[PDB]
Amino acid sequence: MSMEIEAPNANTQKIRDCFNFYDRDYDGKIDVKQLGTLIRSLGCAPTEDEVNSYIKEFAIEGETFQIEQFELIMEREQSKPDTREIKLRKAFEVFDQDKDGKIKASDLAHNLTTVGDKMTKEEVEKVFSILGITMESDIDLATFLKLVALHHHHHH
Ligand SMILES: [Ca+2]
Ligand SMILES: [Ca+2]
Repeated sequence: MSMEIEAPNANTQKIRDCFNFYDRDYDGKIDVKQLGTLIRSLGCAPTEDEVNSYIKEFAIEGETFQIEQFELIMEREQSKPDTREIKLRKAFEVFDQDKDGKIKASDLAHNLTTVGDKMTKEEVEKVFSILGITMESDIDLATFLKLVALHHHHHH
């Protein structure tokens, strides 16, 4: 019984796809093995530990019933991009929603303000040292690497 809830469709649909994929049997029930069948077919995660981690965190589990479907419903979320991928991206995402782990020079210092690091001529100065890219160059995974790896500061 819905109650005026738009919500995303791209993900909501994905779950149904993978769900009916293995549930095609039409048994009406779901086991702990079926939930992994999907990820095992496409190879989403490396080991069941991943899916089991999030799922287990949900609450509890058993042998087989039907509620197992939650695995997919949450999978679409747990699988989504988050701080888990990058630390810096986390601070940016807080302000710049468009943040996708990489942005130009404009958005770079734009979302940076969120991280509370104050990326000045210094930050960029070194960026061209390790990353080997000028200030007029968008940042990427490699960028966060040379940064997180650098490990510097001067505020305390
Ligand atoms: Ca089934
Ligand atoms: Ca962006």
